[PDB]
Amino acid sequence: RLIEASLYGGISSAITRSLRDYLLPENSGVRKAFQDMEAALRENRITLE
Amino acid sequence: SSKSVANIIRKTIQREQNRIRMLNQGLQAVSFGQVRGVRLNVNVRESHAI
Amino acid sequence: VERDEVAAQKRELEKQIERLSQPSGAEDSRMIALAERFGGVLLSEIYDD
Repeated sequence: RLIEASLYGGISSAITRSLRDYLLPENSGVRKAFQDMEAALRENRITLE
Repeated sequence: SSKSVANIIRKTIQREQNRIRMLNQGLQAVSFGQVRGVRLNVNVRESHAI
Repeated sequence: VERDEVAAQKRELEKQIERLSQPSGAEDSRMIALAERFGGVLLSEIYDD
């Protein structure tokens, strides 16, 4: 998308729609703590099912 | 719990805002016809701010 | 006996994984609160990048 938008020129519609998806990096720190803390419950629930 | 999570979220938000602000300065005073500058405007949604 | 020995290895592996989790993997049990209770920042977090 980046390359071809540059090739034809103009304000790309697709880039404009998903602006946050392109310009912001995804951060794992906020998440993995809670995945590990959540683990004991997840396993228990799956076992019960 | 609680406050510490809020602090890490706030610091991440602050760092992203600052980096964007740095990128933003490189684009000042670019002349394209009648356009004279470009910016990436970053804001925080209310429903999440509260 | 084989079951229990493998269980011991699995417990060690989870404990090792868990130490590397969050927020910037460290002795997270108390260190996060200790980091904010003074006007300071965790060194390992400064060297995250």
